[PDB]
Amino acid sequence: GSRRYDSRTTIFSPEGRLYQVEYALESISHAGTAIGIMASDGIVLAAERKVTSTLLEQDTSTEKLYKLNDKIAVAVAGLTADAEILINTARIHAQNYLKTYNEDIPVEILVRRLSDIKQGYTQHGGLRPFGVSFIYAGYDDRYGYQLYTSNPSGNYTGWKAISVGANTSAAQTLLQMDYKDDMKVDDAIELALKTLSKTTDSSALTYDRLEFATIRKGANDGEVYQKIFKPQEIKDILVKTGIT
Amino acid sequence: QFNPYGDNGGTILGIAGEDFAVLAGDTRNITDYSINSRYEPKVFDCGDNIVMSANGFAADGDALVKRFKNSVKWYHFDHNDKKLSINSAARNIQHLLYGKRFFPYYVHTII
Amino acid sequence: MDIILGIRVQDSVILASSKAVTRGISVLKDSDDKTRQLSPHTLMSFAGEAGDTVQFAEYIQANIQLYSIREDYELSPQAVSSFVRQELAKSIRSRRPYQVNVLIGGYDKKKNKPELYQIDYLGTKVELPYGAHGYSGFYTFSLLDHHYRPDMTTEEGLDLLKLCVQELEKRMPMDFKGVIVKIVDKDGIRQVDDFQAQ
Amino acid sequence: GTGYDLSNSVFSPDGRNFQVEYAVKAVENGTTSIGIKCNDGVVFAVEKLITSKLLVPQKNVKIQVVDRHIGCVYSGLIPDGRHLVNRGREEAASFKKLYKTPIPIPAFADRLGQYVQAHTLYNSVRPFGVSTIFGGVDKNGAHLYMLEPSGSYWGYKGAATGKGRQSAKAELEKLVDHHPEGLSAREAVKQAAKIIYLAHEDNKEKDFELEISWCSLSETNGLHKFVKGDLLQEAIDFAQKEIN
Amino acid sequence: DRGVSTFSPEGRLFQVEYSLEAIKLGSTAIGIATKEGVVLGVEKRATSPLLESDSIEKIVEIDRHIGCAMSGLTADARSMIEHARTAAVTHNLYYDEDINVESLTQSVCDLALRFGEGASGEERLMSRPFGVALLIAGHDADDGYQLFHAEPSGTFYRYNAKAIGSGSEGAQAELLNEWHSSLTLKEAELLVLKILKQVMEEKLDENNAQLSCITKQDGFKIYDNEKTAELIKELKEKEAAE
Amino acid sequence: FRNNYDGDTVTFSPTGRLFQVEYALEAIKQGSVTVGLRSNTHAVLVALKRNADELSSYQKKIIKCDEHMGLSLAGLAPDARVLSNYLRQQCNYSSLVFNRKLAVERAGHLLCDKAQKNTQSYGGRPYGVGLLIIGYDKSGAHLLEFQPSGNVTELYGTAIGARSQGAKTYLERTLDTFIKIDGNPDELIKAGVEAISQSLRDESLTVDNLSIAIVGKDTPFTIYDGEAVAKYI
Amino acid sequence: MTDRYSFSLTTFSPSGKLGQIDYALTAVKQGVTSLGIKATNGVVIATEKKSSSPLAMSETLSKVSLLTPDIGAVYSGMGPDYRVLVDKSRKVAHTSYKRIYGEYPPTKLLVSEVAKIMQEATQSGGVRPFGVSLLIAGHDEFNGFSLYQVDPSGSYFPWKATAIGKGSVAAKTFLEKRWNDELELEDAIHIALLTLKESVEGEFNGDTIELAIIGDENPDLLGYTGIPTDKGPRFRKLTSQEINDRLEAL
Amino acid sequence: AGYDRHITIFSPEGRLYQVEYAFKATNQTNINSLAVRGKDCTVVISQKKVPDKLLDPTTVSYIFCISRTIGMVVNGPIPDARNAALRAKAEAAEFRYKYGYDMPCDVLAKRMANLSQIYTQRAYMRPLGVILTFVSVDEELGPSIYKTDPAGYYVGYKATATGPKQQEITTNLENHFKKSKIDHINEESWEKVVEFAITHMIDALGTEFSKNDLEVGVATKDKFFTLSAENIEERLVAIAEQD
Amino acid sequence: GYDRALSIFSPDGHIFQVEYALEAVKRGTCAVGVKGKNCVVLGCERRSTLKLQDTRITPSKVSKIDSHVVLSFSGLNADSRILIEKARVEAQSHRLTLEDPVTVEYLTRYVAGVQQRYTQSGGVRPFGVSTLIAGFDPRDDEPKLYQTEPSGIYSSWSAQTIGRNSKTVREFLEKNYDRKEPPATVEECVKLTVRSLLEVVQTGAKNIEITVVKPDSDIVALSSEEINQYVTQIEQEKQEQ
Repeated sequence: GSRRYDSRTTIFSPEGRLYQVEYALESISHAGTAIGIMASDGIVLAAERKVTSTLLEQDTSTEKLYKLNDKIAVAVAGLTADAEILINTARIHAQNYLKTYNEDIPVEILVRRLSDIKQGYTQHGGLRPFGVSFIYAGYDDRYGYQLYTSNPSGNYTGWKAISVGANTSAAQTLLQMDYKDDMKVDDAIELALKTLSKTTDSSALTYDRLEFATIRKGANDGEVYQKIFKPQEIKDILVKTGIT
Repeated sequence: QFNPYGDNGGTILGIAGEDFAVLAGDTRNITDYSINSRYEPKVFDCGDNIVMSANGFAADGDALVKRFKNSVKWYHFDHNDKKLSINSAARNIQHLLYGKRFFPYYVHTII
Repeated sequence: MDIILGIRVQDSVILASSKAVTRGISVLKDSDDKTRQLSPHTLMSFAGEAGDTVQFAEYIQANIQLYSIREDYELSPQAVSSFVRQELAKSIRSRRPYQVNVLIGGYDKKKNKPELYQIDYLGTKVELPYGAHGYSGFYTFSLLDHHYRPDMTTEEGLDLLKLCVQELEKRMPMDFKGVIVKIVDKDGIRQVDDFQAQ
Repeated sequence: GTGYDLSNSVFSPDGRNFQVEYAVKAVENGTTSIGIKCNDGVVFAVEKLITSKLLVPQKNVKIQVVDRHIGCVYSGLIPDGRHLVNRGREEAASFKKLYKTPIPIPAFADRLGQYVQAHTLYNSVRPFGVSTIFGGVDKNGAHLYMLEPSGSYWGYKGAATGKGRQSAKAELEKLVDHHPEGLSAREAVKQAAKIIYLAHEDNKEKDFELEISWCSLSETNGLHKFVKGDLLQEAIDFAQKEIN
Repeated sequence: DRGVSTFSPEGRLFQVEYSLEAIKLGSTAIGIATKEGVVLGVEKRATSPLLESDSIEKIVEIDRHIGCAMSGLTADARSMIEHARTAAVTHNLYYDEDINVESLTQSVCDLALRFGEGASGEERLMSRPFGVALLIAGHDADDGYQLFHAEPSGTFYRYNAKAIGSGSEGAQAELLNEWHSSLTLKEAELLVLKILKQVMEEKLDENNAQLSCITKQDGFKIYDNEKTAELIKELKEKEAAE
Repeated sequence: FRNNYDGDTVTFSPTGRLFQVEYALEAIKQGSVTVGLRSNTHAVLVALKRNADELSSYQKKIIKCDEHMGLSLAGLAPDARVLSNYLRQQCNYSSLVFNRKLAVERAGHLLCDKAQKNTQSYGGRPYGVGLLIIGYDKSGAHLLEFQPSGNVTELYGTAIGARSQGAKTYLERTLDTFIKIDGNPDELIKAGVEAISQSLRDESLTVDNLSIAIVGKDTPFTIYDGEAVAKYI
Repeated sequence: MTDRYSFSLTTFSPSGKLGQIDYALTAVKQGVTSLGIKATNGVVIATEKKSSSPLAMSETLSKVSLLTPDIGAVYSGMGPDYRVLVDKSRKVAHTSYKRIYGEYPPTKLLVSEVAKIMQEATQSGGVRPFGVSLLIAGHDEFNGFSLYQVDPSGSYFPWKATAIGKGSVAAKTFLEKRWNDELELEDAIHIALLTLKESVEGEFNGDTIELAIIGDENPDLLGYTGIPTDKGPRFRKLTSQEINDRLEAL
Repeated sequence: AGYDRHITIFSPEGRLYQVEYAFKATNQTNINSLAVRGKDCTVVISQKKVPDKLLDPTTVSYIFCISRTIGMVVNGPIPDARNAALRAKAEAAEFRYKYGYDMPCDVLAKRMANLSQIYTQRAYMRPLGVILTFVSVDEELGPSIYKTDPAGYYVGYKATATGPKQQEITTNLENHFKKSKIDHINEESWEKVVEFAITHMIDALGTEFSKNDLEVGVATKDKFFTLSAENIEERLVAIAEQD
Repeated sequence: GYDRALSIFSPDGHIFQVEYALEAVKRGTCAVGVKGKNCVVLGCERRSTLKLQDTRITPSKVSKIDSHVVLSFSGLNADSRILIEKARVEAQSHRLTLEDPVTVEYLTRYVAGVQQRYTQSGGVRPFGVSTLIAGFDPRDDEPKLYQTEPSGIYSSWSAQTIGRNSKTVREFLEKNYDRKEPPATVEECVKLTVRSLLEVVQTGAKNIEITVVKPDSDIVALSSEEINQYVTQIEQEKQEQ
């Protein structure tokens, strides 16, 4: 029969752990580091591009920062292709919500739905889980700025500052060291770059190896704006923050 | 257009005595103004001391009586040859008929 | 059809709905409350096809209460009305459509303003100062067009409705057996037990 | 490595399908049966081992008819044989229903062929545990066929399978040489009864019952019929006589 | 691995046999059938003193004339009870009468072998056999009082008395010597109470054990604690009497 | 060896064997003995009912499939229920649609085919029960032996179950004798009981332990248990 | 029957590797070299026609395929896998885009579609990942020219120039030396020919080499006239002759 | 782990053993075949070997008439060959019904190759242990030979050979074309092309053939047919009067 | 399509997947519940493997299934969500058809059923979760506390705990909870609860959350201070000796 070749991707270990989830997490741990920092006036998403070449087109590239809504975005750590599958369904769920209630979807509701999808691949179906971890940066009129994280297990949590991917241990310790509740978006942007800068497995931290995004409520307006920095924009902020 | 129903005439009568009961019926089967048969039994012995007749549209009457007899057979198979009481047959027949509530057996049945 | 009326004043929404339930030749009940509370600050009145009417109302009520529990939050009146419109807009193209018309009166605690939504069985939604379904609008809209003011007090709104009901009781052929009136404001939903002679 | 013989549709390093080969073993372990093509028909005969006196004689018929002009006999797992005939019957009814004319032997052979071959395509099914000799008369002649568990089949002059296939094949080859002009239905029936008696030596331990059937344009009108009474006994004798 | 409906070289279904092992680990349950009714008793066996014993329901009603006791993975018995209650009620709706105890039992046993990953016979969607055995007891006009033992194998046996669960080999031996064709309902009660006491790890009292019966006159009844406590006392006295 | 080829029915062993089927056949051997024999007017089934405890009942081993057909089982009772129920329907179908009683030979063919499907596909399992079918149809009295392998055979008599070999040798000897017990049921039955006792060892056939069934010329398939079999002990 | 393989054939190992993706990539490594170079006014993709026999007709086998009139693809790895990926790509360009918006999809989106098809063969039940890496070149009004690589995992990335397969490491290095952001299409073609020469063992000519470009519109390749807005495909496969002419200026 | 050799999933080397072993199966029949293109015809030769004396020689063939115009010769076990033939005939018929014209040889080839590619990717389907050589005189392409294997690969050939001694035939043919400098047999009659085919078959295999040792198929404008033992004998006689 | 029997019997009569499901529960943060004379209190401990969380938004351990019933758990968080959603849906359905909210036992029997079902259905693993469900039946003032586990088994408790070190805290409760005189006060009940958690939480003002459920949908969660105050008064009881 077929049973012979079934890996059984959804069983418990004698210790009560989920093999595939643990292995997927192990996979994620080798992915480019992504960081999320929540400030009083905004949110920052920063990510290190794993592997790069002189010939890689960076102007037309995006492998870690994706817009889900006009008020929600995510940073990806893991299999890009798996991420895109989830990203797309997330984009649809947001629209369904909007059409149903004529209100943008609350950040947690969208995060919970995506995590629930992940949880599924964990309990039934016999399929491998998605080798992906997300850092969600969004805003809604009930909780304002929010920062979430979800991993292969389908579990999610809220943060003031957090990281996913490689060297999270080191990154977390550094963030837990310099983060302060009254921080400002600009302070946060600097903290993010500094943190990545000290955790990079690479020589130096150049602009061609970074993706940056911020969700701020531009004072001169009254609405929420998402800014996915352009190569030159990252290059700029890199010099200013004193990393040249 | 096609009419799934027909009328074969006939009249049946059931009278319950104190310790007996009779179920009678003429033996004439018709179609419009023609006689199909002067002798076509319409009242049947269904076992377990139960007699039944489903009058009206003969094709429907036959189907029903046939389905009921088969019900008695399986009642025995499924309940250690227990005898099907007349009241139990009656309830059973109700379900047989109601099963076709939206495409009825065009008959007036009496047991 | 039954009388379904609604008016949005300064700080509340008022819904008036006939109490009679007529089946054929007889008036079976004269104390029918054609309303369902969808949430502490949202009320929905309805009129239409015999069984569909309550089945729809209770179905919507169940869904809103479920959302409230899941999110530990109360959806805005506008959000609730869009959900209801979509449900009706689906139904209209289904095997057997819900023949139900509704008025949704809610007090938005975030905006601190009352809101009245009119939605027919086709999923046709509109927001208004006052509205109705059926023939009700035919007898009352000329009165509302005249005496309505955005700054009316709840008491003024009740007086205007009373006038509307009187016109209905004079010119309408059917005896709808009066109306049950309910107020929806910042403090919730309450019923005016005294309109039989206010 | 190994284990190539545990699942049905698996190719071994030498390109074989071991499960099909093991099926063949079940076939060789079965009663011997044969088929002889004559000048205007075909004859089928089989060995029926009499396990005990308790077996009602002549009752457990093994030869089966398909449509009205085809005979089928087989060696191996009897149930598998019936299964294959039931299919052949649906296959024949389908063909007649659509084309009006009864199914030609070649066409029929392939219907059985594709079905048997089908059971060597997946590991969710087991190959057929029988070799089947079948045939009949059609629009242009008589036809004899033998079908292996692999789905392989060819047209034959004579054919045999089961315990004593070698003896039978040997005898059949003689006939072929000593009768280039063609045997007659009448003769084939006797010849067949003999071949079976002879081939019974490879199982001379248990007593047996002979069964023959034929389909001759002149003897049966092109319809398949069982050899009974006088014609049967006459053939029994012809064999019993030449066995000494 | 190996199919869940595979035969052992001895001609047994592994899953069914392993199922019987789980049943051995369950709490004890005993049934005694007399011409005056059938008694059904069970060992509550709470796992902690903080557990409210009365919430342990190992004896349930199927219909007014049928009750049943379970032993083993008790959670697996909920759908069995549900199917049973539905079969009995359904039978009544279709025939305006009570379903025979044996019929009810056969229906429950029909679920038994409906397990597998795609067994060619119908649509047996259930990954494994039930891990609980049941004692079905009741009364009907054709065969009077009856006690049946329904196993995850699908077979069911009628017994005059029967014990299932951890202390079954022992308790059954006892029942063998204690049962006779003229036992009274009261004798049966005391008898069930006594055997439970012998095989139970804990000292039997009205909180860790429960009795019930079914009589033609009053149907299936679960004895409240007060009622059983007295029967306990009555047993202690008759034993100390010799 | 075996261990690598007996995991499921869809696998042939290197010698061309189907172990799962053989293991199923083993469940029959572990089953209580039952006998079947017929003359030209009747067919009889004699079965030894087995009990669990002395507080338990002796499980029924004879099932009626129609007024002219029935069988005895040896092995997994549930499987007998499934197969006999299929036979009840087939008989029933024959009556309702063609107003024809189903030929015992045809019933044998249908059973063979039903059992075969569970020996060539993944996921299922072979039936683990043996059956002896008797019946009186348009060609007289009949007795059939059904094996889970799908092999069905017509005989004058036979036996299956534990120690069945005793009764079988007895019948193979008594053949010329009982085959002529026409017009006398009691004689055929006694002959059957004599064959079955040829497989005893443990105890002796008692009243609530013996089970008999007969069908014939003017006899609708009927079962005798207890008091009704006393006149044969 | 019935595919009973409803579970994944690609799962995570303790180290976190996805075995089958890895193995698929290894199959790609053994494949013939193929490359793509983006110029300021076009893109070129090329590979070697490794004829498996001189009796074979290398023209009847195209390693460079047109997906849309402005997008082409080439690969390295398992040819049969590529062939079906191309059928699916051409079709998805229609079903998921042209039949909706009345226009062909932009390069990145079609690439995104292909990538999805590949990602699914990495997680769906009963299948193995595709044993290929594609290089897709195209042009669209709002993005201009672009070049993408799609791997067995479904991942894709934009390139200025790159190579895949057998001698990809060396070839990528040679490309890094010759590439600049002021290259004209002819220059890219020339660089492409040079890079491919290092990878070819035997004959090197227009019959053993397969090359196509994404450049200006070819109104002569439209097939009709009358619609001012329809100017022709930007995709064009070079002819054996066109290649040799450029090989002399090698 | 070691099961990467039972189903069609990649091995650590990125190989598909099952597809490789399926290739092994193609030589199981120990038969060799070859195809050449004429000026306006296509010929396919294939050894015919009937060992058993009890077989009806007329029913032993590895050449099939797929459509009025397409011919196909198979190298591999007959049951898998007949599976391919049935499918090819059905595909050929359906194509005509849906698209209004006869399915081209190369298109049928691609179609069958794609089907093969799938058994290569889906675990529940095993590859067929055969190599299919399709021939015809396409209305657009002229004489055509397209061959497919268990890997799902296919391509057009000027001429080709398949079987155990495939290599010897191939090099023989290669040499001839290196000499002639053209990609077909410049002969106007298919009879002579068939003769060329057999001649080189003999040279390369170093064997003589009787009329029952061969099997021949010819494709011409609007028709594909196989020769009879006698049509063949006439062919053998002609080549004899040259050597 | 996937229907592999993941939960099956082993030779000794065990179902390892259900057994390992329990092991996941032992690994979860501790949860406790104790019923007073007129209330029920639910306590949960807060892990500290990582601290820098946003408590406002991070999902809480106690969930309301309806206005009169709550559910807490120990085990896989992602798994608990599935059970909670189904429970909430079933609560509304019950109100819609029976025109009365669910009793606590009914809601419990429902969740347990879902759990049992996932132990004998093909293609799915059991829930790595155990739950404590508490509240008051409609129009009833008698407190209710139930517990469910992966197998699908459930029962009511005077007090119970689940999760890591639940062994420890259960002992505390077994020799600190008198059925004769249950915490006759919301206060003394919450205290006994905090005390039992302190036996394992090891000084965790922000690592201990409590929720108080009273009759008629009166449910409220305490704030750090309110709890922290209980802790303080408790550490003194010790030192004052």
